[PDB]
Amino acid sequence: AAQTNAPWGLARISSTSPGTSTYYYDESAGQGSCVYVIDTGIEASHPEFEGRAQMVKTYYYSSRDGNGHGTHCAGTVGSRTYGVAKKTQLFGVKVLDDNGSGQYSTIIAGMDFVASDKNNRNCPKGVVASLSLGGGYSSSVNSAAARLQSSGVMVAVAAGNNNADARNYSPASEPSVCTVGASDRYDRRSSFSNYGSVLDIFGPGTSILSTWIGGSTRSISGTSMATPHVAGLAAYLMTLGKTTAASACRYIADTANKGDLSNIPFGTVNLLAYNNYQA
Repeated sequence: AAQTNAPWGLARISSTSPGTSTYYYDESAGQGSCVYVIDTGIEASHPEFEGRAQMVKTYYYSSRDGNGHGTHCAGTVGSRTYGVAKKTQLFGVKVLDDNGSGQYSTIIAGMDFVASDKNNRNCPKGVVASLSLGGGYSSSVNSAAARLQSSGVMVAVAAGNNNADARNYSPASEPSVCTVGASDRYDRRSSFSNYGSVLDIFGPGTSILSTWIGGSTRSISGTSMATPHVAGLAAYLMTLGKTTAASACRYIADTANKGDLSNIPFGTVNLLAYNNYQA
């Protein structure tokens, strides 16, 4: 399949070179998989989701996304126009309030919710979790992510937007999960992107166009934008049967575009997510 005039991030993950605008992908499109978006919520009524998105859990007075961040990430995972896996199912878990903030205990409970709730869902191709959030180091937030990965859920987390070593940030510093950095359309490391040895992969993160609340769209930047690219790719590769939840991050690193990114600090891998699709 080919989507003309796709967002630059979608065209990048299916390209060996930057500067293209057509997203190529197998038409399975993540059908049969499920991706949890652990964020501020999802505006499920957005027509871009085509009824494939729904809120399954909230820790606040409403499950509605009154922020736009969680809707934007879910749009990058599997919206029809701005999504990597255009046929996956999206389950919203609102652990962040409408200001984008949330206590670590609530975030920890949300990860343990996904660990159990996936047994209540129909995901024969596998389950993915997309964590576009982060804060200071916390061994309990890290261990909640390891428990989530250990249960058979591909956990993709943001490296962080501190332009520092992600070792001092959770759940970014949890080694068992997939820590994702951000790059821009000229294959440069995003000026805000965290780095370090804990990073597993890079994804498009600067000026990413996706859904927004109010049935609208907008373009924002952040490692929180690169994480849904990897998560959607994992649900895409898992539906194709190319990998599993325990080995998706390793498989994505193995098939990534190598050495194409600039301003990658010494010790940080120079890998860019790549779906390896041949039309």
